[PDB]
Amino acid sequence: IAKVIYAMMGNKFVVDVDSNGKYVWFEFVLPGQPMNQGEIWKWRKEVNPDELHIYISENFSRVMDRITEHIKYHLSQPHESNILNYYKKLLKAFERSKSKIFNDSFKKGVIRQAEFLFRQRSFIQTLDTNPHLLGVGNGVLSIETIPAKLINHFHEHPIHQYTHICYVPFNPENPWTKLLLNALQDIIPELDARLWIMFYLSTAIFRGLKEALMLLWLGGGCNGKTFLMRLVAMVLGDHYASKLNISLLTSCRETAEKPNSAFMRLKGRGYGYFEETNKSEVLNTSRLKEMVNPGDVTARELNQKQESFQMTATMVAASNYNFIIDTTDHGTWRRLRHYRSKVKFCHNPDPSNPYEKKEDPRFIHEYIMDPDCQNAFFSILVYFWEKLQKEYNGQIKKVFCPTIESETEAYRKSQDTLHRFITERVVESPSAETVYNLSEVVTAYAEWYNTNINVKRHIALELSQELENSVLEKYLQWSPNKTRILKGCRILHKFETLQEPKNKWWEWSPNPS
Amino acid sequence: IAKVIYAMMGNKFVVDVDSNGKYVWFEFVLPGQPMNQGEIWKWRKEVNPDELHIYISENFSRVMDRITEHIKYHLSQPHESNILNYYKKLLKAFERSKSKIFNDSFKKGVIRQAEFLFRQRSFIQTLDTNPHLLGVGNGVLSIETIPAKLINHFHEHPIHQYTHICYVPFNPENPWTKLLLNALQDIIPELDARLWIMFYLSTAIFRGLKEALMLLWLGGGCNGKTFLMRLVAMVLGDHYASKLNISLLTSCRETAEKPNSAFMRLKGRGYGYFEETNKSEVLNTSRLKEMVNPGDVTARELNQKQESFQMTATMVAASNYNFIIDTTDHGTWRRLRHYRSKVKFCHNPDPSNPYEKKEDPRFIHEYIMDPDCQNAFFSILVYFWEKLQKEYNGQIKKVFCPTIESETEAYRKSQDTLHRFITERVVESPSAETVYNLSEVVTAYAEWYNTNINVKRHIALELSQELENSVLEKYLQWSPNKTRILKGCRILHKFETLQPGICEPKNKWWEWSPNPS
Ligand SMILES: Nc1ncnc2c1ncn2[C@@H]1O[C@H](COP(=O)(O)OP(=O)(O)O)[C@@H](O)[C@H]1O
Ligand SMILES: Nc1ncnc2c1ncn2[C@@H]1O[C@H](COP(=O)(O)OP(=O)(O)O)[C@@H](O)[C@H]1O
Ligand SMILES: [Mg+2]
Ligand SMILES: [Mg+2]
Repeated sequence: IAKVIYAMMGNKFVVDVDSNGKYVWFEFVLPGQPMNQGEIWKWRKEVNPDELHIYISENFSRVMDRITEHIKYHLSQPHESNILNYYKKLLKAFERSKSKIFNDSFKKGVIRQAEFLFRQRSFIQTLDTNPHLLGVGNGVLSIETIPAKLINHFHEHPIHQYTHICYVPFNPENPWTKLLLNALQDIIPELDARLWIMFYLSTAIFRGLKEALMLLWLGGGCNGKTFLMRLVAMVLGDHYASKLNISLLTSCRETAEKPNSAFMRLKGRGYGYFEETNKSEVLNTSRLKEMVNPGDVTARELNQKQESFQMTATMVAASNYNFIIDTTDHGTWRRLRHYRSKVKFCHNPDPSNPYEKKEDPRFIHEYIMDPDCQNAFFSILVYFWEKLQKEYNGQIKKVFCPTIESETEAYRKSQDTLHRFITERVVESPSAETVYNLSEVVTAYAEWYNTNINVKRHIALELSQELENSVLEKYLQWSPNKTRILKGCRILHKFETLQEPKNKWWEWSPNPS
Repeated sequence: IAKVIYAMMGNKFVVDVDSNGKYVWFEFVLPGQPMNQGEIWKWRKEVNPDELHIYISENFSRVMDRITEHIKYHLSQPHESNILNYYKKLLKAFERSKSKIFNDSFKKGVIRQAEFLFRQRSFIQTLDTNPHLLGVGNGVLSIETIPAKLINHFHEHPIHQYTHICYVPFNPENPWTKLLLNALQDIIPELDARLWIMFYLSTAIFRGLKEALMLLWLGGGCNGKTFLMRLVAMVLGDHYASKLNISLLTSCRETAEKPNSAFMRLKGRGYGYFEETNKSEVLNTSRLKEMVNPGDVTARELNQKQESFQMTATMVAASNYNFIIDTTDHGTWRRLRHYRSKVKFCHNPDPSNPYEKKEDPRFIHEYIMDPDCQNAFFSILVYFWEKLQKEYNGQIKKVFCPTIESETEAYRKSQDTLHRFITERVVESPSAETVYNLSEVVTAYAEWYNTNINVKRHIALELSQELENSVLEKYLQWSPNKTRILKGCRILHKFETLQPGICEPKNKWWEWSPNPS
């Protein structure tokens, strides 16, 4: 019975072994069937194949009816002494066995063996591996080709995960599309910066290898960052975007040794965002470079040791308090991007200040539950991804925007405690020679910033090595006892003295830009 | 047998799988059956369909007897040799199989087979999703339209949660309603403040998305706020309201990632209250912003996986001690409300103290249990919510209340350490200039409250531009070495010196007064 069932309807169900050694039933849903909303044309996980139960109860019974008709017809024709015994015994046995298909234990056995019959090797691990296919509420999108293609018919692609919002082609004439475009234009004024941000954010759809970079932008309390971050995260779906606590950064004590559970995220996700925190946060390579690189890392997995880490999600972090980065490595800062928001919303907008506008509480309280907004936002996102692919072939680095990386290098010029101390307390005051050794200058600097900003423990070797990588070594010889004593300066203290296109902005900006 | 049972009672049962991958049976309660108090006209969770197990053996016997009568009657009629064998064998087989419907194993198999026939996709996750339908002790309550409608017949709304408080239309003539209204009037004297707080408490009935607002209002040592806190909690019930500790509000080194079961509260709750604490406590966005905004939040089920659930519960926090807030963010101080109680009940109230009265101990606790009472209070909340919907279209921000947003802004003008420093030390004393990168100013500021007020971990980066968010930068330029040295002030120590350098309701207040109110 299991073999007949597999032969006659085996194109709709597959099974495979999970990580726990348990057989799992998967059913390919079809139109015209009871189902959850927006999961059509894709596989779903079935704890128990109810459809298979009903099918073997009904269609198989129909087949048995056909067999009974056939054997009755063969008995009808006259024959020799075989009819009185052989066909009568066969008919009696088949009539006795017909009712067996209505027994519960018999169905359990036939399904237990259909588990072996339907077993397809390499199905769990191959699910959702293709990054060019995105589960959508109307089927699945095909973005490997230009333009984007939506298929809502039969296919062989093994897609199981999905988002519950339908997809429509990008029409700029829709009311919601115009509203969203106007809001995006209002939030950030610069054309090049806005295009760069939209281009970078459009990559959340894709789940393959991406350029390793980290995006940080700050500013007014009402920058509207949360309004967007939340919209992108919710529209992209929970299965593809997740909320990451700031505790992942600023590693200390436990780091990645004591049981950690937050690391299991980003497994298949395509978007990761950091929200506003209480105040300024300090961090420097504290399990940060392992998130920046798209390579393979390892750490604690909930309650396990490790399986594998292949992260592919885009990373965005915005706040209203400046982040503290104390490093001089060129490689650490290469993979970083900084921006500053110059718009601060105000409920009393005076005409004298163009960099401010009137808030709309319902703009963040509502307009998020509306499905039309989410459809418009997929339209915008896929349009921007198509534009990026057409122009820069996926290279987010090769895009040109003057203000960006310029604000980044300006930020890199600041947030460097060494240069502040150097051209605050020693530079412009060289007409003296009182320097015991490197140790005294190291201490002066250490308790300097300790009060200048914050306190912390430090290693003297690092502070001695950085001295050569500065501008204070221009006069730094060594005695016969070496020690590399500075050959003249005055460690100052107290105060003392020295003694815009009009329209179609969203479509394209020229190649020079 | 399973198919016949489904065709015979397919309108009273549904089967769906939970998050644990096991089938769950639901039964639609009907009048005239053994049941708990107030679970009428709604589905109830059944671990095992016991009454189905007895129905399949009681009522199916009638159908089986009808079949036996039919086959016997057909046997009575004369025919050819078919009656000799076919009917006799059919009757023998049927009488053999009749006793099977009584068998325990057979019944279990029939139930396990009917599990699939009674299965209904998308039922568990759609339970209680509608926020305009509320379970009540005598059916369900609908607040989709004004006036509210009570349903006491069949319906197709998937409602499972309920409260054991019967509902009656709001009638001021009931003695308990009069007593409760008088008590509310006495507790809070101001008309507009009373209307505002009643309107805010009315939103506890709703379970959908709500405006991000927190009620943090100070009260007298003997105001009686807890009495109401317990009254509303008892009226709503356990399924819709719960008690929360103030420890979560003042976040420690632990966060949402740390395992906790208290944070799993508010899942479907429509109310949450914070009681009186021991002393004034410190808090500043310590999981306050994420508890205020109605955005989706994660769900860390202790040591289990991280789920995601929506927060839709109203929150109230009233105490006799102040709350230490150290921030200047406009956004943070825009989703909060503050009010100070002006009544301190006394057991020997002299006439010379109009803003207080006598205490009726049997009150804060008395009557609370009285069923009747409960029922009443409800009516009050339903009427007030209907009034709010009629007037302000569900916007608690759009309401006009002069006594509120003035005490709140006065409180905002307090709890700000920087202005104390500004108009205590540097203002009115500009006739000197001794500033070291403002670093000495930062140290003086820090030590100031460290001794004057309280202590904590200190950082200086946030304070570099914090001075610019004041009036101290009226003279602050930079030297050739930059360093942005303040260009005039006087650090003050010890004594030093000043060196040169509404309407009262007529008879009824629940009528809300006209639109100006
Ligand atoms: N395009 C817009 N027009 C009018 N108001 C807006 C617009 N975008 C955002 N707002 C309002 O201004 C506020 C922006 O701040 P928010 O979105 O919370 O991010 P953040 O507070 O982190 O800057 C929101 O409350 C939102 O209601
Ligand atoms: N309207 C009222 N009618 C009768 N008694 C009241 C009323 N309001 C307050 N009381 C009494 O005064 C006390 C309220 O003071 P308080 O110490 O704040 O109580 P709690 O803090 O327990 O709510 C209650 O014990 C209550 O018995
Ligand atoms: Mg925001
Ligand atoms: Mg109390």
